[PDB]
Order: sequence, then structure tokens, then C-alpha cells
Amino acid sequence: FEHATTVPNVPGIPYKALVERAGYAPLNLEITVVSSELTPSTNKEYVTCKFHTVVPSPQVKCCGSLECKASSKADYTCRVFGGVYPFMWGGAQCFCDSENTQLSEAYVEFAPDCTIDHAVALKVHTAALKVGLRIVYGNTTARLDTFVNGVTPGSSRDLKVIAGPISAAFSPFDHKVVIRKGLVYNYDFPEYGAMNPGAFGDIQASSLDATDIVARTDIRLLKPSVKNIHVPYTQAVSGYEMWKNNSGRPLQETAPFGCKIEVEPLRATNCAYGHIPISIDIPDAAFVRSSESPTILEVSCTVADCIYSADFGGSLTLQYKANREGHCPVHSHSTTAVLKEATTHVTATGSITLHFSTSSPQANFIVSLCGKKTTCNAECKPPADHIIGEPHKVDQEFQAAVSKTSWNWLLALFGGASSLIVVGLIVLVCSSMLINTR
Amino acid sequence: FEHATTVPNVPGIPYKALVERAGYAPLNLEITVVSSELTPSTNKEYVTCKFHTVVPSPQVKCCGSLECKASSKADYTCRVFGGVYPFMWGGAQCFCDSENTQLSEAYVEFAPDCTIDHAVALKVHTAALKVGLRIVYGNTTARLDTFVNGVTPGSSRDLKVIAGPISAAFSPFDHKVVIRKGLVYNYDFPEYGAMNPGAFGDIQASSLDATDIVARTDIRLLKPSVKNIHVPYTQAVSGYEMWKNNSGRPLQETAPFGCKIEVEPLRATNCAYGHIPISIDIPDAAFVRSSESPTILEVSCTVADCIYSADFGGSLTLQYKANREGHCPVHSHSTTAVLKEATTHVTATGSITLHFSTSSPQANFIVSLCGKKTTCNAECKPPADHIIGEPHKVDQEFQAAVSKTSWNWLLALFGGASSLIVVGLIVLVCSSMLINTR
Ligand SMILES: *[C@@H]1O[C@H](CO)[C@@H](O)[C@H](O)[C@H]1NC(C)=O
Ligand SMILES: *[C@@H]1O[C@H](CO)[C@@H](O)[C@H](O)[C@H]1NC(C)=O
Repeated sequence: FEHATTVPNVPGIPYKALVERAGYAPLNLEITVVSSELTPSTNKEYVTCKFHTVVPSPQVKCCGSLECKASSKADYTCRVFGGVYPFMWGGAQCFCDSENTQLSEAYVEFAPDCTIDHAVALKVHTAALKVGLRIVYGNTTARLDTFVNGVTPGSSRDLKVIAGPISAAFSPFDHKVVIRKGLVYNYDFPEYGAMNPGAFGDIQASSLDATDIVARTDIRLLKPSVKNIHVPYTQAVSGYEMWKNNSGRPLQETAPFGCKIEVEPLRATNCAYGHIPISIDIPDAAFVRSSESPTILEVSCTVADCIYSADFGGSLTLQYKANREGHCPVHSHSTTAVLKEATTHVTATGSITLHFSTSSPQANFIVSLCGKKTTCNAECKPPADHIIGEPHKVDQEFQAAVSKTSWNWLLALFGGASSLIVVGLIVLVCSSMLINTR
Repeated sequence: FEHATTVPNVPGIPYKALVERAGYAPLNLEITVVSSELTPSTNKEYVTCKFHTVVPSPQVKCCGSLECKASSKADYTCRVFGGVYPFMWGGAQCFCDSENTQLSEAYVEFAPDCTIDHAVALKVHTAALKVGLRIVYGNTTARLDTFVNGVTPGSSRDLKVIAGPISAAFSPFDHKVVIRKGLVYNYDFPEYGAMNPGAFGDIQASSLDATDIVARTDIRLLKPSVKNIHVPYTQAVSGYEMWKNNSGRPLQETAPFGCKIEVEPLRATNCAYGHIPISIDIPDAAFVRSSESPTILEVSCTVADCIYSADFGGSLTLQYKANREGHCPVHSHSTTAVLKEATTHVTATGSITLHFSTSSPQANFIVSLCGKKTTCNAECKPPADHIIGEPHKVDQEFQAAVSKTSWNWLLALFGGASSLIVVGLIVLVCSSMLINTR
């Protein structure tokens, strides 16, 4: 049989339900969302890391001429200079009365440390959510893991179970992101082929070990200015360390709902938000006919004591009369309250307690023992402790915090002035007629 | 200097422009979009291809019992059968008075041909356009290739040139696509992990040579029914050949604007649609002062004959007086008409012809020889031939097909009834006063 139900997106929050079929005892169904797995689609754009300038041996043409030539190396620079003043420990490298000239050039390349200090700029889209569900029926536990989509049931025992789509779409990830040393940072990285000195991603490459590179970081050559042969180079500070210094806090400290983000899939997990509708198919053989089910008689409830606690602290008791030994389930069709155990033994005239929780102080509701129903009411008090991180609000508040006494007082407050005005008008018209008599 | 201009998205359509700077002769600028390259971002989802069922040797337990066991193989099936009737050329394989039983099982695997018959399902997004521009200035040709974005100028001579963004976004590709044997097909492939017998992508795999596979194609075992040992298997027809038979026409025959689609990048090229704004930076040294530019005097135009042809078939002539020898550019600031050659020699009293085209039959406009301007008018006739595929409408029609004679007739048609009614009212009030005299 197939049953439909909506569940909150949250871990460690079992949800209990029942299936009604004529001649079959209502079957307890427990559903647990073990964890969440939001995996988006992303594409590798480029990589960046601290670079190193190249300072190759300059070219010296003595007492003659020469011309500059470009080079395919990324961020390359070249420039000639006449009237050079070459000196070295060995002395004047060559000789002519200041006629000689020298060509200098430089370029950049990623340093060896980059191999492990690389930071990759990622473009992401189409967040996809994966949900793992564990379902208990007839004290039998089955499992499945399915994409949140409502069109691809998973495989578990060759059982087709579907979930979603989500009520709302949530994704902490933004279109542009960066990954560095296992830390993910939300930032609008410059597009590939865009070089801006003193900025993130100044050096860009298709792959870490790509021979072809493109970069621009405003390198300007300086004229020789000293005795010896030297190439003074002026360049802006590397942008990688710049972004490192003031990169801001990591996404791990900014993700809403406490998403637990992992890097190797670049995906979130254990993050709770939204609702999920699901349809569960259960084999008919799993069901049990009511003929063999225990029969109960003259059952009653009693709230020994309840507390309006965030955690599961509510208690209840039931007393029953029966004729057959065995087990029956227990349920509460009121969403405001949730039980703890689904089934229990049954004796001829036994009475058993129950643990439960509620989201309202007016503990009035209907609970079913085995197949039969029964009303049960009480009032609960706020707790002394008022800060706890354990599961809370298994059912969200439904403006039911208002008390029965509050309803009685509000009813006694509003007055029936409409009846007063109606009676006044009626007597007024009657008197008007009586005086039209004259 | 920097100049801004908008160009249509189309190949083989040179666009001519001028830059105005005081004391500098206007510099002809020719811009050509050599080709287009629309490259989107896509992710590999899975692969599919014709499969082959596995028919392994069945298990036979003689005169005893046995139990079925599942197998991790994709789309696996298993089933036992008692009271088997085993026979073979060698005869009754084993002996017991019908007590023996046999277990049969089967699964599926991609056939060797699949290695080259594989079809990959692709998910695509964020179409990105790449434009190659060739720019001629001062009879010097330079090139660049830039992403359509307006934030990443390209590198050519270390020159920064920017283009786009597009006026409108166009992409023949859809969210879901498939690629097979170099043919791209637009189809909503079933999501990974969704098996539907008798449909496209029945067999799915992360990679072509992935040991782990998932599939379901409704295999049911049949009981032994003959003398010999045999395993009758019933299964639905393979979905790959099914989609092949009625896959529909390829995208190559459906892409708007005649996009030329290539598979190895899964990208379109040579596809024309939309407008592109661009900014071109030109070095100051490229400009030439008006002092050295040839000086012209008393220039005049003459339309020898024009034809309202789709192709470049318009002709013109100019006669000029000058004092200096050299070259000057020629331009037309009227968008409705486009010239063919940008510059020409200049003599003291020479006269030269010109080839051009127009998008309106009213060939009235202003054209500039060297620096000076001049008005020039004529009328053009439709051509005898009225089907040609060569470049047409270098400038789109601007509701200027209306003729001067049509304007004269329309002006002579509309009448000044407003003046008539005003005069009638004035004389009416005058007469009313005259009669109020009595
Ligand atoms: C599940 O509950 C039924 C109900 O009495 C019981 O008969 C059965 O033995 C239980 N199964 C297990 C595994 O405890
Ligand atoms: C470009 O045109 C100018 C204008 O007269 C001329 O001086 C120059 O030689 C031309 N350049 C080439 C390469 O023809």
C-alpha cells in the first residue's frame, strides 16, 4: 500500500504515522531523515597562487646595437637600454667608450610551493539535494537514499520510494566561489582572462601544471643605475597574499542553518531547512489482519503530570481492558503532541505509561491505543531550565499557546451589544407606531 | 583614444566608423566580426548504449534443496525452480525421481560495440560567447579574440579591447541534451538512477568502463519447460535502439540562425543574432595631425546611377579641388548607406568614383571626403533579381522606404480643416455680436 506524508527537513527528528486499511490493524510507520546531502554542479574555471618573478641573465651587446623581442611567457616584459655601465668582480665586462648597450627582460611563473598552495576558482549552479531515510514498519527497519527530486525513486529491497520536491529552495553557495587548503570562500572572482594587479586571481591558469599561462601585474623595467650589471625590477605586491590577509571569515562561520560543508565534493551536509513531501509504498504482506490483532475494551487515559518542556518530558498513562494477549501500536493523531514508543504489550486488564512531548501548554488531544481512540486532556507548566540544544519543537507552534482559561476570559470579555442595539431599534419602532396613533 | 560603437552580430559584415579629434584628420576604423563562438558550461551525467543480457550456466542441485541469492550486478535477477527436467546430449544430467531442482539467474552488461556506440547525456548551463574581431586603422590591421563579457579586455599588442554584453541572450542549447556519434540531440533525458524499461537511457553508468552499474529493464525468468537444460528469459526491447529508431531530426536542422555546432567542445560557432556594444582604444601615435593631411576644396557629389539592390550595387562620384597630394579617407555618416573603400588618393582637381550600398530607395544623405562634408541625393530602383544569399541589409530598414513623392502626396492629402473651423467660429461669434446689436 502507498501512503503520503510531509516531513520537516531536520536530522534526528523521527516522525510517526499510521495507515488505515479496512480489516487491517493500523501499522505504525517511523520515518527518520538520517542526514542531508546538498550537492551542486560546478565547473573548474582557473587556479591562482603566489607567483615568482623571473630574473634571467641580461643580454649585453658591446659597442653595437640590438633590438627588443617579445616572448610567449605570461606577463612578459622587455626593454633595451643604451649607454650601459657594465662592471663585475671580474671588471668591465666589455670595452667601448660608453657605446655598449644591454637588453633586459623578465616574466613570472608559479612557485613550487604553489603545487600545494593552489586556490581554485569555481562556478556553481543547480544545487541538488540527497536525503537518506530510514523507515521502521512492523518492527522491521529498511533504508533508502534518494535524490530530493520526486521522479527518481531509489532502490532498497527493490522498493520504490520517492521524496520531494522541496517546499522551498535553499543553497548557501553563490554563483562564484573559491577553494583553498580545504576552506571555501564566497567571492566574485574575476573572470578568466581578466588581469587586475593587486587583486585576487592576478595569476590565472587552466591547470596547475599548464605550460600556457596568462597574467598581467604591471612590471616596469628600471634603467641600469650602478657600477655593476644589475636589473632593477619594480612590481606590485602579489594579489594572492593580499586576498589572504583580508579574505574575511570562512563560509563555515556564515552558512545559514549550520550547513556542514565538505570540500572534496564541494557539497553541504547535515543542514536542515524546509519541508519534504514523500510517498512510501509498503508490501501488503507486511500488514496484519485485525482478526489476529489483540482486542481491547474500555480504555481510558490519565495525565499523571505534564511539563511544557522543550525536550521530551511529558508523561501519560492508560488503563485498558482486553481479552487477547499480544502487542498493539499506540499513536496520537494530534500533531501538537508526539509519542516516544509506537507499540507495547497488551494484557486482559493491564495499564501502561507513556512518554511524549508537546508544543503547547494546553495538553488536550486524542490518542489511540491499538485500534481504539480516546480523548485525554491536561495542562502543562513551563520548565525551570530554558536553554537546551536537544531536539525541540518536533511540531511547530500553531498559535495554540492560548489557554482554555484565556478563551473563557476572552469569551466573557466580548459583549453582545448587537443584540442590545437590535432590541433598542425594535422598541423604538414600536414606540414610534404607538405615538403615530396619537 | 577610446571610441564606442555598436555592431550587429553577424559574420562578413564590415562596419566603418570615424573618430573626431581637433587637429587630427578623421581616422577610418573598420571592424569585422570574423566568427562567433558560443561555448556553454556542461557536466557529464551518464552514458547509455545497447546492452547484452547475461545467460550464465545455471546451478543444479540434484535430489536436494537450494536457495536463491542476489548479486551486485546491475539489473540482476534470480529464481529457483523445483521439479526440474534436466536432459542433455549426454543425457539426464543427474538422477532422482523428479526431486532435483535448479537455480537460474541473469544480469546485463554493455556490449563491446558500446565502446564506440556510447551516447552521453549532458546537463548544460551558462552559455558563454566568444567573439573574434579584426580592426583596421590607418591601413594597419590588428586582431583580438575576447569573451563577450564587458569586463575582460583581451590581449593583442598589449592592447585592451572590450565588447558586449549582448543586447539579448540567445542559446539553441537546452538544459538537457545528448551526444551520440558526433550528433547532438535536444531531449529531456531521465535523471541518473531512474530506470524505465522501454525508454531512452535505460542503462546508465558514471563512466564507460565503470564496474559499478545500475539498471532495470524488467527481466522475468521462465520455468524450465523442455527436455534439455535451458533458461528461457523474457525482457523488453532495448531502449537505445528504440530512441535511435524515432530519435527525431538532429539539432543541426533545427538551430535558429543557422548555428554551426561542433561536438568536441559541445559549442556553437558562426551563428549570428543580436547587437554588441564595444569600446576600442587606439594609440595617439596612430593619429595624424591635420597639418600634414591633404587639403581639399570645393568638392561636389553626383549619383551617376543607383539601384535599390540587396547586394552592393550602388555607385557614386565626387569631384574635388585640392592643393596637396596624398591620401584622404571617405565616409558616410548616414547609417542607411555604407561605402566600400575608406580612403583614396587626392589630386589638385581630380574626380573619383565610389561603390556603396543602401537599405532605402531614397538615396539622400551626407558623405565626407577627407575632412569635408557634402550632401548628395538620388533615387534608386528595385532590381530584376530578387533572391540572393550574399550580405544584405548592412543597415536594417528604418521605415525610410517611404519616398519623397509619397511625402509630397501625403502632405497634399491632409487638409487644414482646423483653420476652417477656427475661422468659422470666429465669424460666428462676430455675427452673433452683430445681431445682439439688433
Ligand atoms: C513485531 O510485532 C509483532 C506484533 O506482535 C510480533 O508478532 C512480531 O514478533 C514482532 N517482530 C519482531 C522481530 O519482534
Ligand atoms: C597609410 O596611409 C597613409 C596616408 O597617406 C600613408 O602615408 C601610409 O603610407 C599608408 N600605409 C601603408 C602601409 O600603406
